[PDB]
Amino acid sequence: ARVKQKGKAGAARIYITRNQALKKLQLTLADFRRICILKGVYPREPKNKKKANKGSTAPVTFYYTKDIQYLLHEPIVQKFREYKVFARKLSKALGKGELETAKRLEARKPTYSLDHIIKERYPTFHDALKDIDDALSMLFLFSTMPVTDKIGAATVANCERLCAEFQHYVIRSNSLRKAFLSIKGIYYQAEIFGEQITWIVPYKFAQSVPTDVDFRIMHTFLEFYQALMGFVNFKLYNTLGLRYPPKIDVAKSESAAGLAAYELEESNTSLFSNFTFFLSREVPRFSLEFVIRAFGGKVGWDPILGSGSPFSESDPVITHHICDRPHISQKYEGRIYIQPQWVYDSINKGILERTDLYACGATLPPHLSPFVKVGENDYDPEAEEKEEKEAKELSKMMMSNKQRKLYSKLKNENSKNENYNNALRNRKRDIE
Amino acid sequence: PRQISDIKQFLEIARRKDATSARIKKNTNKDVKFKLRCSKYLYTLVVADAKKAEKLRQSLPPDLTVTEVG
Amino acid sequence: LRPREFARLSHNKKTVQRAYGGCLSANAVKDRIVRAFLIEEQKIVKQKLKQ
RNA sequence: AGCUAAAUAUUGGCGAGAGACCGAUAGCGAACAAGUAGAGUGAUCGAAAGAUGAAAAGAACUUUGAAAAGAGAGUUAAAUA
RNA sequence: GCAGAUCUUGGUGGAAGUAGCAUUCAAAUGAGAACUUUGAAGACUGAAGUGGGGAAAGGUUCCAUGUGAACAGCAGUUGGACAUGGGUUAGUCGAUCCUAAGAGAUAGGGAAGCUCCGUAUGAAAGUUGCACGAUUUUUCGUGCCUAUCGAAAGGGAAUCCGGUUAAUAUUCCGGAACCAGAAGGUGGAAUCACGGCAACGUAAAUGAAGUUGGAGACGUCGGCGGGAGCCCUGGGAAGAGUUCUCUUUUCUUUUUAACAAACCACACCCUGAAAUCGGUUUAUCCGGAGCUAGGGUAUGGUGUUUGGAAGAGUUCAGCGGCUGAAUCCGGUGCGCUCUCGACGGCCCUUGAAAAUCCAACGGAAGGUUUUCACAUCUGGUCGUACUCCUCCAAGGUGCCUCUAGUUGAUAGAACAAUGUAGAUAAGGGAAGUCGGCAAAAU
RNA sequence: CCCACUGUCCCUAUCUACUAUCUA
RNA sequence: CAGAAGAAUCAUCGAAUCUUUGAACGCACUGCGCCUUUGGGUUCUACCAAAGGCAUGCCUGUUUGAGUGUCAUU
Repeated sequence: ARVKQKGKAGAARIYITRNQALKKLQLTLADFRRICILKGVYPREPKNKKKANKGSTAPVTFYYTKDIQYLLHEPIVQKFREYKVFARKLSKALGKGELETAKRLEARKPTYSLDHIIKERYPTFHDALKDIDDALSMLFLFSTMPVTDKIGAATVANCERLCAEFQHYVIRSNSLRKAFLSIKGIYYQAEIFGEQITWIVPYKFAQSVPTDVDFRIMHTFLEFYQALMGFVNFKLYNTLGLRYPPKIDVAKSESAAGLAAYELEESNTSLFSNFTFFLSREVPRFSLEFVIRAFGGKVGWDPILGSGSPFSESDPVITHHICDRPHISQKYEGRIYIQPQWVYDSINKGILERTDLYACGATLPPHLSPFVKVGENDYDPEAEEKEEKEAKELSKMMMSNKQRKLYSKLKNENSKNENYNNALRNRKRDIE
Repeated sequence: PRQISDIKQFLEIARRKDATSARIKKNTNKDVKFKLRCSKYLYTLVVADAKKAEKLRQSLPPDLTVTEVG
Repeated sequence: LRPREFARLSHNKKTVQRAYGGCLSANAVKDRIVRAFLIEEQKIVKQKLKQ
């Protein structure tokens, strides 16, 4: 036969570099990245980088050639090219002083549907439910950010609608399980169709954009997740029988009704069912309304927090009055005054908590993260030497690859953390 | 064909899965030749005393299809 | 050995452990090193005189 | 600067009907086998060769002979087919 | 309307049965044997074969079976004929790949035109030329470098042995290797490894862009050295001779492949400073640009010991496939053949190209690398029969002989004249003929 | 020109093979 | 001849198949490639196979560009 040329097969033929993937697809980096966001594509490092790089050694990212060949026949790529054509016709229309033809061009702007992207990425609904948490984390993060010249106002409006619809489903289906409070925000943990969903909702505050993050990347992730959430919410509402999408009360939204604007008209889940909580004007209503209604508790809130309040301040039906302010001039009776951590501690532990310990002005019991599981020996907040050394310095003496070395991190880090938090109880007892 | 002069490595290469067949040769010089067939190479071992030769017969694994003179 | 058979040899078996080893002779390497140092000194000497 | 049916031509192409034509050395080179067999490095050159009987009923069988065939025989209106 | 045209085509005569075209014996087969087959004898080519192979060319001529219609300057039981079947097996052999002189499409330009000139030419001459980037006003910016054909004799990754067919073998069978590429895995190694004054060594010991170096890759002749095979020959062994006697004698044979392991000698380094010149070639060459001498280093042409491997092959003995043995120790030479090394000339025109492989400088980058070891897998397409400018080539003294191959070329019988060729001849000796033309003389 | 030599010649004779001849 | 029993070496003919070539078109004249997709096997980063593709000139359009070509732009 013929002499096989070196490096014509194997890793050199299976893996493709980023630049060679660019020239193969005839794409630019911004468009190649954008299609890689929408599809499921990512770098893959081979075992032998030098062999896969045709004998070179420069640090170069690798992709599967089969992954790139799958992008050769992507209908979205032709939509990127159609947008380039439209953008140039819009430029010519305005540059020639034809305003009306520019408006017509803007109306027929080429848009693409992510139907087949979702199908080919997530074949089954449970697959989507697995990697749905990252989408929910971002849509809630961007539902509270101000509008920019990078991210539009329509995108922000869609993020609020999709987030509110999902919250309405969880409240309606009582699928919420745990709600945890942290400095980052509020960690929610729910279960849908058996799969576990965990996301984070930040506190509404007038933050500032860090100006170091690239919002072009945020644009494509937002576009992908919004399409993903829309189809997920459509199925979930069909499963419950609710017509999708739920209607939007314009007047209620204009009055900042929050979740109350969207009415879901039909086409230990009862921890707080026999309770009527009240919300003062110092508490995260966007979080307390979600958890309490999800577990059955009826909710009334201060008028300045949003219209559509079923309860008033003077209504005696109030069972508990959540108020984080250290002073309440017009104290009521039969509406025992507690702190917000009381509710979320009750959610985490699945039991009613000590209202006396969580009363206004009292000390605050430590917050327990339900996501943290009890370790082997980690502290939960709520003649031999010769044989030992011989059995401990023989693998580092005789064993071939010394894979026993992993103990130097597995046991070391766990022991150090265990020693610290075990001695912490000794220090706190001594202080007491 | 590597001539092998270490009995112990002849034993370990026999236990290794690459070994397929083994032959024992008795020449006129009262020497015993152990020929082991491997994937690519035929490893031979020449021993001169019968008692060590017999001891290495029973030291060879039973799975190996040893054969006598050809 | 043959040009094709040279590939099978190890890296240390084809090159001598020295600067320019395997491409320039040791005597040539010594002469090249000496000539470069002297030429550098002449450039340094000429620059000082010109300065 | 431009287009345009009919009357007109037609050794080719798809078919047809005829003739004071030739009748196998004739008529096409070729009635069969034909641009074939054959010749030449090649361009090219280029034949000869139609007829058993109505029906194959193409001669069973015997004998001589190594055989090819012969002689009796047989088929046919006739093997002077 | 044919007697003619050196008429055309066909058929057929005399000439005319005319001109003519190194074997022998016995046996077998056959209807039939001067021509077939076997055995014996006698001869012929005589290593430059009538030998054994290939290229080109032919196309089945190769093999087996059948026939004796057409071929057979004769015949056949016979042919290279006819009929029917069989026969060419490759990862390692060739092609395939590369280039040579040249050819040649493309760019352009001619030409009424069939077409011609033109081959990096005033071509926007890049198969995904290459790299960089948290994505760049989600409309791509920055930097770098800038045809094809033509060689079955040139260049080039890799296989040997034994056995096997009616016909095929580096191909098939048995055994034993090798090359290329591919990934992981296991063990080992470094955190971009050490040692030696040095030449350099080792199981490893990253190297981007960019920049070089080497192999490929290079005339011819002569002598010397080395090795292999062949030839010669001393024994040892075996068999077959010859043998009244002599002849420890005559003849014949006496194997180790690819590949894989360990070890085994001119260029350079270190000490050294030399002429009173030393070393030294078959051939006087070198030496303060550092001799002789001492110690090293590398290159291993080779050789040693094995493995392969005796289980194979060959030769003798037997037994009924099996069992025995041996297959040994030398010596060698201006020997022949082939190859390698070290020189010395002559060059002149100072002695192809490319594919391909390796190395150096360089310092981009950072569990990583790892040019160390081991296992695992695959190797497509085409030629392969046979016949024949070139290959292989014994001994002795132009002859003779061995190995090998034929005994065929239409045969028989008679030997007058004729013709050719070859001889001898008394006496004379060129008297022959235009003539010492040819012979003998020397 | 001399010497030697010989079938060139006086003067031809003999032998051998082949040819020539006949037979299939 | 044998053998078979809407037959047929039938006619007609509007549907199909149509090997290698040839204007002959991936490149060559036994071969050598590239691109897209699919498939296989003791068996998968390897190998193999299959299908559909890749000539030149020109025309209409499309997209992407180049120009120290002609300009506009507070």
